[PDB]
Amino acid sequence: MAVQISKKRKFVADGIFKAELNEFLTRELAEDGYSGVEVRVTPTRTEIIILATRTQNVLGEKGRRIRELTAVVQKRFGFPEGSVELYAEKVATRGLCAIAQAESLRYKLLGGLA
Amino acid sequence: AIHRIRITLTSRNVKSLEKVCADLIRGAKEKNLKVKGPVRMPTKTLRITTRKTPCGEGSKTWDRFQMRIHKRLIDLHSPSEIVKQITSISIEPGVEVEVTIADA
Amino acid sequence: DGFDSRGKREFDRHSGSDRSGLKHEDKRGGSGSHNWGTVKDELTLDEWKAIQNKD
Amino acid sequence: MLMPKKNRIAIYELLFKEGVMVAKKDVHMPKHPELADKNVPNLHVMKAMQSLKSRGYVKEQFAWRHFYWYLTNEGIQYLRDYLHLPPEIVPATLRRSR
Amino acid sequence: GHQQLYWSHPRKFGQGSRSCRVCSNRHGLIRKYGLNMCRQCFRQYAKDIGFIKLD
Amino acid sequence: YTTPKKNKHKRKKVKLAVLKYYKVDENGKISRLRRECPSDECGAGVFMASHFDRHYCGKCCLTYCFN
RNA sequence: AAGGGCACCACCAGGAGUGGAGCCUGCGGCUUAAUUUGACCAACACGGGAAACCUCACCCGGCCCGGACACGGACAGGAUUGACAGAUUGAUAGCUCUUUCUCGAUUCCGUGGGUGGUGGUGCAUGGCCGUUCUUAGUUGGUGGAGCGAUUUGUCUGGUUAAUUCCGAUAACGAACGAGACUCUGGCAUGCUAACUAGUUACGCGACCCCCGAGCGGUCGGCGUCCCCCAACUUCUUAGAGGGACAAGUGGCGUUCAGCCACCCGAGAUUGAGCAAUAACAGGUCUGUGAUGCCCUUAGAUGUCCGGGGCUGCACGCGCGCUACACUGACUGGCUCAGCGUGUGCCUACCCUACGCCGGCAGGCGCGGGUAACCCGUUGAACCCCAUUCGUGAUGGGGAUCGGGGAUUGCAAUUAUUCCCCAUGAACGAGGAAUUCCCAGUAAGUGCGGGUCAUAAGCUUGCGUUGAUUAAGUCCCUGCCCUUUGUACACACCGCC
Ligand SMILES: [Mg+2]
Repeated sequence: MAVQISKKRKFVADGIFKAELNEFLTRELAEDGYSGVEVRVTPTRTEIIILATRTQNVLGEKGRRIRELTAVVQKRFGFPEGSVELYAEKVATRGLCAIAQAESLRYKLLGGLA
Repeated sequence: AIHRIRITLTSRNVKSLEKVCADLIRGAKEKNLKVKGPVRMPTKTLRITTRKTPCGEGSKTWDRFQMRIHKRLIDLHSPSEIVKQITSISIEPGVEVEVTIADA
Repeated sequence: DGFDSRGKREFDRHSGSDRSGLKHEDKRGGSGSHNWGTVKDELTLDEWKAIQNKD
Repeated sequence: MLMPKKNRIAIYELLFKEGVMVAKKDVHMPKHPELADKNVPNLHVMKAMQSLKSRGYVKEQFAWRHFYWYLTNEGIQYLRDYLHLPPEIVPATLRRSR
Repeated sequence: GHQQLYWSHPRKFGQGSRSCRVCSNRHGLIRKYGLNMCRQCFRQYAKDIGFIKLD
Repeated sequence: YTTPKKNKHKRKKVKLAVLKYYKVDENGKISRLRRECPSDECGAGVFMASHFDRHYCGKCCLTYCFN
């Protein structure tokens, strides 16, 4: 209807949100081996899962970093207060994750290993 | 009460869309609600043709990106109420629901 | 004089840099830290305000 | 920077109310989306956050077209003694219900 | 200069009004389906968005 | 380069001393030798200019010319 | 250098053309204040590059700091910020000049230090893309040959679209690429279904009927999920399953791999996507908050604003559009599509029905549609059927140019686009040369998307009508493999 946007634009915009959120999380949590983001969207709330190598690092002291990120992703995307939840999940078999191994390789080469 | 609900399912991947429709019909049939057959709306193909090169030099090759949107309609028409009978929707990521009353 | 009128060079293989050429020559056989490897290498404010304006 | 004190205090109190700060990279945007009641401009908020980052009280991240300033522990006490607060008032990132 | 001429240009349309939602570039804009993304940034992010090459 | 115009001169303020443009008399009687700006946001504090032919509010930019 | 193999970016046999003419557009050149710039099979309607402003990077000018932070000064007896009037300026830029107000530690000055840049270098780089090459090529393990580097495997031959297979065989067993795969098209009167698709049947109508047809004919007329008030999925949609495998027969072949033809069949080769080891100092720093170094950084190469330019014309070239006519042009009538889009975070801008005004371009009200719900049964063009013209640069062509009228935009001049009335240029099938192509193909022919406030002679798709020739070869042009020669190995753009 009039307020609602068409299905085509809605799905394109949802993909846009996925891409931007993934890029921001990549840049922010790159030094913690951020593998990827999986977003479960319900019409009531939005649940997002940061698949990372080090959950103990992506969530800070007492979860400070994860709640800080939750506030950040509220502010950017205009999500209403208390309508989005950020979870952090350890990636299974990280050796099989192409992004994680590339990040560890970047860390090694920055350190100065041959 | 007399109530009739139209639920529309919209997604990108047919496997999960078919699963999330089939379990809805299968669940409601056990609860003895008159379910009209899942209507398959024609799929919407968003097609974007873009130059492969990021510069301009080349043999003028194009990429045909395709985004397919699949839409299903399910109608539950019970003589009694429907909201109290159906309170779970059993969603998986990617699929989006939209509740509608038959008045609309 | 190595270029034509437009500015493209008439001998693309003939390297114009004295430091390096077509082939990649490896510094010290790929030794040192920041280098390719070698065989050896391979092997709350709101409530505070609410009480501030209270009095 | 010719930023008035009302704008400065409003931006600082937002930064301390929530330990995050998001703003589009648009110098010509008339008002910040948040606290637009103060009629501060996005240029002012960008430059205030840039000056905060320069002395190191905040860390800056950039998405496609948005900044993501995160308040630091060094900035906590600077905001405390700039706004004349006891060491009890904290951002929600520091404390939620505890 | 001052307020009355710094951004006084009418920019309600044209190339100058629209910009890349990613890299703030004004060339190759894809406005279909409300993408507002660059010709190159779209090739970068198409997989994330959901556009798949089928044919 | 070599612009035909010579470099523009930026304006420098006069670094004017204390205002004191209202005097007292016989042990202190208030007398505003200047004019007052009547605007409500301007308030009773601020003062009008004293140009040779007009009166100008420094904030509200209201003008009152005598002809 | 020799021998093999392959290919409509090679030919043959053809088709349609291009190069001949006009014009659009892109390069070079000339000119210019600037006419920004990249690129020279694999650049030249390419940078999604159809630039009025913006874009903009160039030129002619004028504002602004959006020069963080540190140190030291100056400073509430003012560091400093703006501004009415006049000049001054294009400017209603307090930009400056006279001028007095106003602003209150945010600034200002100096010294260090930033930062930005469509500035340079693609011959410093990443990523991405193009090409060699979509050719058929590439590599382990074990075993054999070797003192080694290595070689065999990976081959005389047949066969294939394909080192695809079969065979020979010091090799055997594999892997990548090819294939397989995914998508798309072709068939299911078989399954699941559908008031956002409908179809039959039936009921009310509306008309031709009356000779009377009467279960007569037409109806995109109204209805029968107006949910109690029919069924069904054939047509439509979209899911799962099927179906095709050289499977059957004859012939050829080592009688192997396979090849040819025919039957039954919807189909006996539907198109794409993906795509190896590598190489190209190929292209992009003007896609980027990708990026090293250099350059500039307050009279800016930052950024903004005004105007101009990107179009500029003795000339050359490339992709194209329209024509040269009667197989036609004009006028009228009849009659048929499929892709696909459609109201916006920012963002200002949607598709349009219906009625009314005007001749047209358009204008004014009144809706519908965030969409199989409305445009829309997309009444498209070509074509078909009738009229006139009549071999005449002619009723072909509509280039050039005059006048007028509308629309978008802040702004239409160097004419944005559109409409109307006028002049009517070359052009009578195009030299040397040269491009593309094998079946729903070429070609004719229109319609969508992208660009877009206005914009298609471009591009990307779709549909309609719909062929001639060929089922071959290495002649030309190339590429690949083997043998061979090598003083090359940064590898012939070599060495000397
Ligand atoms: Mg005329």
